[PDB]
Amino acid sequence: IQRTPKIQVYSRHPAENGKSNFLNCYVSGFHPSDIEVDLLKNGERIEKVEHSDLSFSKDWSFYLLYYTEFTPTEKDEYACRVNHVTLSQPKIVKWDRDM
Amino acid sequence: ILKEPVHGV
Amino acid sequence: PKPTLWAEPGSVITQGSPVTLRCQYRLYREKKTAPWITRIPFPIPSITWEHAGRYRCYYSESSDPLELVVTGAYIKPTLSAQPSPVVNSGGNVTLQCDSQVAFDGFILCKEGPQCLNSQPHARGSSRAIFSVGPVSPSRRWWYRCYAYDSNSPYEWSLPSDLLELLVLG
Amino acid sequence: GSHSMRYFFTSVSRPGRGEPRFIAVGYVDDTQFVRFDSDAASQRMEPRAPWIEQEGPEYWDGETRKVKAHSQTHRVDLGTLRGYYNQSEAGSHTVQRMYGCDVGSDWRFLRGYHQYAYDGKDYIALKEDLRSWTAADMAAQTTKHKWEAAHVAEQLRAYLEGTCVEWLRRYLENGKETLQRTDAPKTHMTHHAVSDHEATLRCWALSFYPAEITLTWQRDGEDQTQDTELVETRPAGDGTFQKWAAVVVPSGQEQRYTCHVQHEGLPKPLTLRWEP
Repeated sequence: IQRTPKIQVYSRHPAENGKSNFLNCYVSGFHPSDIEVDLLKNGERIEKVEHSDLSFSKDWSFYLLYYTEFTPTEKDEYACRVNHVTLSQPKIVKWDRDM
Repeated sequence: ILKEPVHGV
Repeated sequence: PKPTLWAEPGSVITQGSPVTLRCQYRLYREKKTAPWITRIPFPIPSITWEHAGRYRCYYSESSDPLELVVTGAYIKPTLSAQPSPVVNSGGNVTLQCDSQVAFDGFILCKEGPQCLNSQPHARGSSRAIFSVGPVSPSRRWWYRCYAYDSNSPYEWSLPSDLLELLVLG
Repeated sequence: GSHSMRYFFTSVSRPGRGEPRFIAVGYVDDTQFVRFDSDAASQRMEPRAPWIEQEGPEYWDGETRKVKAHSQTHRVDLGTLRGYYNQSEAGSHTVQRMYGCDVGSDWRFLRGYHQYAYDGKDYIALKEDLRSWTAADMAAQTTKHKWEAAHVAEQLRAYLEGTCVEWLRRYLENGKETLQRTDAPKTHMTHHAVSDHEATLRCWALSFYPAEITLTWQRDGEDQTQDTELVETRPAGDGTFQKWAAVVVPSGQEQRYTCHVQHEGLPKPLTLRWEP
């Protein structure tokens, strides 16, 4: 039995346009563990995104945090692109400054 | 620390 | 003067396909704001999951809800006839929609669409059972099914392949 | 309060492209302290907290040997399980294992556990007494035979009540500043227009540790359990966690709503009023 990832895109600290921060994409609740997660800046893949080490919850489904340092702007649009075997095609979740 | 040893199923 | 709200081509649209919400303004989405509206000068060029939701329209008392559903988000389920897709005229048959992905919502749609909603057949099964009929050789009995999460009920999976009942005259 | 150590192991098969991907990770409460990735170039158990970094090469050499042994047994397990359910050679498969110890507020053993899964479903679990297994399956009972024969349960309860809890305690003292101290949540409320008649009130909890928290909305004192949307508690990246809770509210009535926050780091439960 497979499970489709829940996806949250948020910042480490309260967002402020001048202020360097961390853009986070937290994927959880998924199975199996193979997963493709990219952070996007105006639709283009950001180089050298990091991630946490694979772990899982009671129900055995996995979670990962993908992150990079960034400086939000009033114009620059950030997103998380996630692909998984439960998805027909990559799902894009835009960074919403208040979810 | 990890347990030692570990068994196959 | 209560206005109307429909969608062209319809309100159940596959992801990547176009749709226009027409009202006869300030369109809005129930529960959560829909930023795509605040960028119109109401057409959507290619519908994503972002557009899925319950919409109303006013300018007057607000219109009846339009439930904008986006399909194709997830891999498809498998629809099968139990015990068999061949059935005697006047007979009933059980239709079984299995999702390999954990979902608690199931939609059965008859084509040639009128759809029926259902929960899983057991606690945590990811499988719905439906009963159809009595069937008839004079009409066609063609079906597809969708799977969804009840927490986001407007985002549906790809449909299963078409299941045709063969009704013996 | 209560503390815990837990280890998590995941091995996933890779038809064609070589050996299975093995990842191991150890936690004290909500803080990661070790890791192993069979695809990394180090081929070593790695530190992931400053407080475990002080352990000498004995620790790193030894732990590496045991996690390599964990890797190998799980590699074979993949083959074993593919036989047991007579599945094909195509398709990737997954074995998972979780075990560790809970200590009470006194710092004395409280509960131990050891569970195993195959392709994300429960496979076999060590019961509570640490002396018997719940082989809730058919093929799992084949694994139960081997393990009560080999006295795995006997030596697990020895690990769990012994070296698990003793090393946890060493970890609790070494990471005192990180593991015994709490981050209280920084809380606030935001408001979002939905329509002319409705609006969303959202209650925020930020930079808290540990992850366990309750956020509820009340209207006129009555809980809005049904109408509250809660996101899953999520990691910030810096050792702390976040969560929010929201309710749709009729415009002009915001003043009737209060957010309520429960967490270890707070000396009493918080009541946030939208309009004091």
